[PDB]
Amino acid sequence: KVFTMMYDGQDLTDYFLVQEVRGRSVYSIEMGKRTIAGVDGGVITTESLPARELEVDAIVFGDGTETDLRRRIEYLNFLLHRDTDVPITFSDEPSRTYYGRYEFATEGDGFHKVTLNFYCQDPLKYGPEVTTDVTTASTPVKNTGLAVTNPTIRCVFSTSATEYEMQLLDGSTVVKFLKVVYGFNTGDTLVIDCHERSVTLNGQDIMPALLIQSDWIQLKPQVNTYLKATQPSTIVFTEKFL
Amino acid sequence: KVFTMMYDGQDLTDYFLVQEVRGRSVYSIEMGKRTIAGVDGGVITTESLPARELEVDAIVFGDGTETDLRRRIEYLNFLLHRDTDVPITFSDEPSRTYYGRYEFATEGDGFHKVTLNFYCQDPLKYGPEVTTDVTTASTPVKNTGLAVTNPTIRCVFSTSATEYEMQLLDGSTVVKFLKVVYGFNTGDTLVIDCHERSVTLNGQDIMPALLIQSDWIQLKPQVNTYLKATQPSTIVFTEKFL
Amino acid sequence: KVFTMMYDGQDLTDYFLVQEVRGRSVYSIEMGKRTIAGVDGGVITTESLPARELEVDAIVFGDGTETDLRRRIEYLNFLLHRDTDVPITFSDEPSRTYYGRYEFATEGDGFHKVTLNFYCQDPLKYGPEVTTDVTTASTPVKNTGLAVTNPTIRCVFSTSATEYEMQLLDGSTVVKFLKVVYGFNTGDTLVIDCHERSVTLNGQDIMPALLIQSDWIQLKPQVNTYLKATQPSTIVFTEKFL
Amino acid sequence: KVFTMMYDGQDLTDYFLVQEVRGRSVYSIEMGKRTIAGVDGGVITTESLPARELEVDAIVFGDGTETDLRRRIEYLNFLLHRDTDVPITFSDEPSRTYYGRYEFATEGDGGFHKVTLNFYCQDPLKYGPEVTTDVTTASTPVKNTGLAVTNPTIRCVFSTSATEYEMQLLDGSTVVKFLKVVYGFNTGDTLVIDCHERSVTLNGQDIMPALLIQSDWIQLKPQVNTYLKATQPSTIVFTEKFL
Repeated sequence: KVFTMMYDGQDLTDYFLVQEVRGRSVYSIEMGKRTIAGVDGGVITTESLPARELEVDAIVFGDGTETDLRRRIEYLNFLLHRDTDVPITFSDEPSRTYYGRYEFATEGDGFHKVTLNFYCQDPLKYGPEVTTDVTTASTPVKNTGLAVTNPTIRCVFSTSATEYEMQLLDGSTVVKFLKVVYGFNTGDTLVIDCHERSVTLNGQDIMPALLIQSDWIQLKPQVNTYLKATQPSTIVFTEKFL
Repeated sequence: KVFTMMYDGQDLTDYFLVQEVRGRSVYSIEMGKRTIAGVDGGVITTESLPARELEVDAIVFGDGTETDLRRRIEYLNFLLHRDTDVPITFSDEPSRTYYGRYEFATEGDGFHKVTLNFYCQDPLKYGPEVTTDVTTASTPVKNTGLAVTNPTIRCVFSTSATEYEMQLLDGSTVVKFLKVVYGFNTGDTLVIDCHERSVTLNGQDIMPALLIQSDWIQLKPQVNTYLKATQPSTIVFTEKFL
Repeated sequence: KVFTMMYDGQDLTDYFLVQEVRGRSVYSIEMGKRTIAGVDGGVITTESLPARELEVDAIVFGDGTETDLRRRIEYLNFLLHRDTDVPITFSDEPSRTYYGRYEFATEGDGFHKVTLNFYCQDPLKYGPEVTTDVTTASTPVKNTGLAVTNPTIRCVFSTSATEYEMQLLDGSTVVKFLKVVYGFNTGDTLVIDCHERSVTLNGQDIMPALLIQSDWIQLKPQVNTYLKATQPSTIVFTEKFL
Repeated sequence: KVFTMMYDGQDLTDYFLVQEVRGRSVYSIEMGKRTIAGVDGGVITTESLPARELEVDAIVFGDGTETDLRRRIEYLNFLLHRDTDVPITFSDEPSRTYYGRYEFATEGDGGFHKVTLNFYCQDPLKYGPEVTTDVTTASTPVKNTGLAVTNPTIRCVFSTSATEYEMQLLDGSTVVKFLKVVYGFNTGDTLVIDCHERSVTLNGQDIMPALLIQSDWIQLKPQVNTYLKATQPSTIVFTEKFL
C-alpha cells in the first residue's frame, strides 16, 4: 500500500513513484507594501493569498523496454493535460481535496526523476462536509474547519409556507439574513452560498424569490455562528484549510 | 524552560522549535544619495528607517504520523495568517514588543526546517510605559528609552483655571511652551504630542485654545527634559528601541 | 507525542531532540574470504554478524542559560555512562528491544547537534516472548520471529514418570529427540536448548539423564516445527529480528 | 512489468525498487606479476578470475508508516541473510543464474530510503541453459554454445552387455583425454559429472575406483567443437556458462 496521488480520479502513482510533495507547508502571503522617502517604516496596502503550486517529485518507473517507457510518458501526458480545475488528493492527507490542474514539468537526471508542477487557482484544501440542524431558535453552529466557509441551507417543509427566512444574529440583533416569499409544503428549498443557487421540491432553481439583496453568509473558524430559521432547517458547510 | 515566541498571544513554539531569530541586530538605514558629475562627494537627500523583517528559523516537530504533521501545519497556518499588525515577543528579550504580522515561509529540507518571515510596518520595539509626575517647578523627565518620544501631558485639575501652560525649559529660559486658553476644575486634559490633539473633561476637542504656534514637545533619549506646568501634571511616554 | 528513545528505562528524549537514528537498516555480514593465486574465485571461510552500533543524531535543547546547558550535559553524561548492557527502545518500533550501552559522542556545530553512538554486543533486536503448549500429539510450533531460536521446553508433571521425551518430527519420522531418564510427579522440568542444561523440581541439575547424544532442537523462523511430548509440555521462545 | 531480482527464489523487488545493478560488465583478471631489477619488462606468473561482487542500488519503498518501514527492513534482512550460496537472477538477463549470497549494505539519504546491497559470488560465472547432445560410438562433434569453459556430464543407458565403458576426447584420431570404467551390466543408466567429480549408477551408487589410471576429466572449450567417442551410445549434458 504505497503513497497514492489521485488526479481527476486517476491514480497517477500507477505510472510514477513519489519522492516528495512540496507546496503544502506553511502558506505565504502576498502583501502590497508602500514606502515614502524620509518616512520610517512601510505600509501594508493590500493582503491576499497567492494561488497554490503543488510540486510532486516523482520517479517514472520504466517497463524495461525503451519504447515501453516512451509510450508510458505519452499516456502520462494524456492523464495530466486538463483544460479545467480538477480534484487532487494525497494518501498521507485523507479528508482533504485540492482543486487545480497540472502545469509544467522539470526533468531531472539509473532512472527518470521528474518534478510535476500543479497549479491551484483556489489556494484552499476542502475537507469533510458537516450537516447541522438549525431550529426556529438561536442555534450555535461551529465551523470545525480552519478557514471561513460558505454554507448550504436546506429546509424540507413539514407545514404550509408564506415567507422562509434564515436569520444570522449577534445575540439578538439580525446581522444578515436570507428571505424567500414563495410558499408551499412537502418539498426541499436549497440555498447554496458557494454556488449561489435556490432549488425546490425536486430541484428547480427559484432565483426571483431572493427579494432584497439578502447578504451571503459566512461561518468564521473555531468559533460558534448563531443561526435562527422560520422552519426547522439544516446547515451544511464544508470544512476548509490552508 | 525553552525559548518562547508569542504571536498575538499564541505560543508558536508549542508548534515548532526555534534554531535562530534574525532581524534584530544592528539596524540599517535607507539613505537617498544624489551625485553630480564633476562635483566631488555625494549628498544625503533623505534618511528613513526601513520596515522590519523578523526571520525565525524553526524546526516543525513532527507528531510521528504523516497526517498528524499535515494537520499541525494547517493549524500553524491558522495561527499565523493575520490581516492586522500583532504583538510579537521573544523570551530572550523581556519588556520588548514588536508589532507586525507573518508574511511568508521558505521551507528547507530527518526533519522539517522552515524560515518564517514576519513583517513589521513599525520598525521599533516597544518597551515598558513610564508615567512621571510634572510639578509647578522645573522637573527633570528622563526618557529611559533609546528613541525620541512624543509624550502625553495629562492634567486633572484640583483648583480653578484661566490658562494652562506646560513649558520645556533650559535652566530658566522657556524653550518651547504649550499655553491653552480654556479653564475649569475637577476634569482631565490630555495634550497628545504624537496625535497633535487637545482634550477637556476627558472627551471633547479644544484645538483653538493653543493660541500662537505653541511649540510641540519631544523627549530625547538618555537625557533629562526639564518641564514646569501651571498645575500638577503627568507625563506619559513609552520607552522605544531600534 | 514526540519520538521517544528509552535507555535503561530513562527517557533520553527529555534531554534532547532526535533528528535521525542510523544503525537499524539492512544489516551487513562479516565474511572471511580466502583466495589462491591461479585459482578462479574466492572461498567464504567464516560468516558472522558484526556487533551493532546505533547512531542517534540529536539536538540538545538548551534551557536558555549557558550554565543550565553545561549542567544538562553533565546530567546527560550521568544517564548515559553504563558498565553493563542495557535495554534500548524507540517509539517508532514497538515490541522491540536492543541491548547495548552508550559508547561515544561526536559533537557537531543556533543550537547543539550531537551524534550519540551506542554499542550492542548482541546484534539482534528482541521482541515479544511467546509461550506455546505442546501436547502428547504432533503439535505445530511456529517461530514468529525472523531469527532461529533455541527454545525452552517446560513440563510440570500431572502423572508419574519413567522416561520423558520431546520429539521433533517430520510427519511421522522422529528427526531429533530429547529423551530423559529420571521420573516423578507434581514438579517442573526445564530443558534449555540455549544454555544446554537440565532442571528437575525447579532447581537441581539432571545432566546425565539425556542418554545418547539426544539431539538439541531449534525453531527456524516463519516455519512450523512439529513437536510431540510424552507429557503435556510448554515451549518458550522469544521472537528475534536483525 | 518492472525489473525483477530473484534471490533464492524470493522476489526481492517486492521490497525495494532497483535504480541500477553494477558487477556485471567487462570482467577483470587477477595477474601475478614478477619483476627483476635491471631486467626490462615483467612476467605473468599466475592468472585467475576474481570472485564476483554484484552491487544493487535500490530504493526501499515505504509503506507510509514509520513502523511499517522498520518491519519491512527487518523482513528484508530475513530474506537476505544466507549461510549458503544461492541462485540470483535479473529480469533484464533471462536464461542466466548467478550463485552467491548477500554480504553488506551501505546506506544513504526524502520520503524514500536509498541503499546499495552488495552480493558476493564465490563462483564468478553465470550459468545459462543446459544443452543435451547425443554421443555415438564414432567421433562426435559436441559444440559448447556457452562463452566459458564447461565441465560436462556423461549419461549412458545400456542397450547391450558391458565389460568396460570408455569416453574418449580426441584430436582427429589421437586420444588426448579419456574416461573408462571396468564395471559392466545392461539396462541401467551411468553418470560421470566433471563439475562435481562424481561416479553414478541406477540409484546413484559411487564407483570411486572407476577412474583407474589418470583417465582425466576433460572440459568443453567455448564456441568450438569437442570430438567425443563412446563405447555405448551416450548422452552428454553440459551447461552454457558466461563471464
